[PDB]
Amino acid sequence: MLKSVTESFAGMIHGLKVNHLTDGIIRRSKRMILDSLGVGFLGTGTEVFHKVTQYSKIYSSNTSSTVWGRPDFRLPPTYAAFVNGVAVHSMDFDDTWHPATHPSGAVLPVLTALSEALPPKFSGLDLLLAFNVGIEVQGRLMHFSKKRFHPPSVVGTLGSAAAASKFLGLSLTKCREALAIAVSHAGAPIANAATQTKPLHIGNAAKHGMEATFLAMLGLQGNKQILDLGSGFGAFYANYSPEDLPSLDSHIWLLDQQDVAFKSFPAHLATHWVADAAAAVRKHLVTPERALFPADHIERIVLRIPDVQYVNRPFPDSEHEARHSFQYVACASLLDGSITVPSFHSQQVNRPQVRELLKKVKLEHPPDNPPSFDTLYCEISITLKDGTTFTERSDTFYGHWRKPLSQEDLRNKFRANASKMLCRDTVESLITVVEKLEDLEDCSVLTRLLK
Amino acid sequence: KSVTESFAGMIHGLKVNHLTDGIIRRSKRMILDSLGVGFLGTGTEVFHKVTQYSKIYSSNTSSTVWGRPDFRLPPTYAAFVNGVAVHSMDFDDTWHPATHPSGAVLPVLTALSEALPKFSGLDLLLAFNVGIEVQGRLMHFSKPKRFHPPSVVGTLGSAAAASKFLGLSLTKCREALAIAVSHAGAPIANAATQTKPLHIGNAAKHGMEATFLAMLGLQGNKQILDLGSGFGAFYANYSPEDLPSLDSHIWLLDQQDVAFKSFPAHLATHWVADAAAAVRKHLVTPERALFPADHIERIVLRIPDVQYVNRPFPDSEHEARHSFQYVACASLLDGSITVPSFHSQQVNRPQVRELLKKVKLEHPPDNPPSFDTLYCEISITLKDGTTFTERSDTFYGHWRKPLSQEDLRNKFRANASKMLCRDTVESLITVVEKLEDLEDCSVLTRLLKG
Repeated sequence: MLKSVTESFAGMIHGLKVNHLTDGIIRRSKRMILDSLGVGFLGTGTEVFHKVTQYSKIYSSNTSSTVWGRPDFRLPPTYAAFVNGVAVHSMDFDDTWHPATHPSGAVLPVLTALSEALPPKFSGLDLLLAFNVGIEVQGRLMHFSKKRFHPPSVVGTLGSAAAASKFLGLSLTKCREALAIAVSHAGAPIANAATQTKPLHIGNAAKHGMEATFLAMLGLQGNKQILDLGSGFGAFYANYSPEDLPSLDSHIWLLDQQDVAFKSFPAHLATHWVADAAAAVRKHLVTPERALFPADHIERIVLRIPDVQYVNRPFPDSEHEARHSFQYVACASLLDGSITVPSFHSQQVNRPQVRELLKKVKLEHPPDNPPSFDTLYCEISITLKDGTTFTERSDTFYGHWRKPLSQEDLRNKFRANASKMLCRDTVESLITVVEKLEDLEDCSVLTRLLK
Repeated sequence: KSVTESFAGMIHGLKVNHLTDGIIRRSKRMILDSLGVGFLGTGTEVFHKVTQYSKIYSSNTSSTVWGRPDFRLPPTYAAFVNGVAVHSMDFDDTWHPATHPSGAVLPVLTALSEALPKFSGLDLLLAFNVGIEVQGRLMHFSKPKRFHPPSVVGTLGSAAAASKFLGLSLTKCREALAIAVSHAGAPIANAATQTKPLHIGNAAKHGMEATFLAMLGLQGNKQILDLGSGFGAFYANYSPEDLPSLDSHIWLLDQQDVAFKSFPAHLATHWVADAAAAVRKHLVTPERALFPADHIERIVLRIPDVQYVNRPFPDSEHEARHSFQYVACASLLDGSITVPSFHSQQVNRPQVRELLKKVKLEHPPDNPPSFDTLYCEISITLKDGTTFTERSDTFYGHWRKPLSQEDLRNKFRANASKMLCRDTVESLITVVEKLEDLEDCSVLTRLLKG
């Protein structure tokens, strides 16, 4: 090895310049940014967001950065990134990568908060760089396994520090300390990822990553081998296998070889397969002449699906539980003919006709279906009361990186998510600003529109 | 299933009724000692760095910053920088199983009292002892360590402490613990660096943050403490256990006192310094008062293999703090080991470096790395062959030979020496020594600023 894994990361963060950007990234990185803002503004209406903003009200006295959807209220950059990151992840509506993590929410709120609170204009190319440095570090730390911690709390916290560290031009040595100090703020046990605290893992990753960067600039030191030791960053890994990063001339961003998956409805990405296969099998059982789902004719529905038992909730009674329910996403798809934001509202999840369809669903876990967003599939077999059986299988859903979302489709998702919180003018301007970020001379024109 | 609820039930159920004069006594010593090394901790470079950062929240003036009336912070970040001060010099409490429990609990409560009827010194004492009890119980759930214990249990100690002090619902005390879990757990590698004090500062802050969020209705996992995918993820072998009935409950602090340090360094070196002083008395006289370093052949220190304290040649103040070798020789040369002994200019003395080169370590098979059992033997062989041997199984300060009150007060008086005038110092001893009878915690918090 040329040097330690830890220094390899400090070198790449400090070294990567604007010229290192690849066209494919500026493209996919712009899709992620508008998506995360859209789901973020939609998240500003959730109870989780209302709770973290109320707490954050004790630091209001510092009015440096914007709080999305709350122009009556400003916060220091650390807690602006905290609550905005929470809103991004508040509904499980944000982007999803491979290996599995949600990397945009932990990075973007940091850079927008930094640009506002900071005084030397900053380029849109500068923002895209720091953002893609945050995305890159998360993906490469992700491959260090060869279960216990929620990856967003782990890789996101460092991804956050990396993004902030390049955005503010820290010395090579100081980007190293920012990574090390962030490691002490990282690692939330994954049991809490199954509760309404899950959004805070992303908000803390953004916040703590920034905090670590501030302390790095003030001279605080961490372990100079934090990424190389099992007693360091590897403590979060069942089995740790770190690897130094390639030279910059031989550097291929992981975002170039692996796009992100974008969600069409706010729920666990595993259910997007269930939704796709449900929409297909549904059109066998309804006609223009018999337009309501023939639930009475049904006897048994089975969802062939990997054993991600976090998503195995056959009788959800809350908005949060239905978001991670193989069963409900299918039943609501079969009955409503669609599955969108309002499908998860309490009023809809406890519909009597939904309850009765949930009684007929059993989960099958075929051995050829591993729990990986890059491999898994959903097969749905519906057996009528008379005996007839219908089966439909979905290997890919519209939104997955194999079948990525259109640009207009992703633009109309954003317009629907920003609908309640911003007027038409602001919505369309943000689209134009984001769609051509590289050409921007001053990040301020974007930050302005966020309020 | 039950373990998480039992914790929430005890936190919520423990009343002033259940406080025993044993823990009230041992608690007031921890409160004074930690206040002491906090005030002294305000002179550390690490404390200056966290304060410089925490000034972005300066706008909120709800809680005091020790040693700096210059500015005030919101309680979350007052407890943060004050906790950092308490562990900034490795001078604070040490319990068994090994952790530093006061630093994660005391800055929490003092900040809360300041930032918001009355709170009696006994309300504070109860909140404090709950925070300490919770830490000890979670420490007893393990059967290669990767996480620094203060950042794991200390964070929950802070949450439980603040949850009691603010009278949280039973269900909310549970959520405050569950939220705190997502804020806990620092890899132990950073415990060997300048960042370690922040583990205690974040334990205090995060525990308070988790308490504030639970108060607003936020919820975590209902069985975070029962699961290996929950709080167990920080343990190599997690074995949780329900907590006893409050009728059958015995405070862990009633059967296990804390060790109090006499000099700012890893507690393991206190055995070495104890033995180093007992052998020194053979090689110096009133007529020959200086240590005859040139007449020594080698210095054998029989000591548990705590490789973090194995630093034969420290060149810094932070490294000498965890050096079997330096503490030993500094005791042999100066005939003492105190706060100034670790200053950079003392560590890099030429004679210190020449004595260090005569030191060799031995790891006896009967010397396990446990503060409750380990010992230090020291054998000095002169150049003429004569060998002097002395052994320290317990040192003055250990829980087996605790510090007297007056010694603990004089340690406090010496630590607050620089930040407070003597009158405030003596006042602080008065108030704390009689905190049970205190009517309002404001009397205590005022004196913490000058």
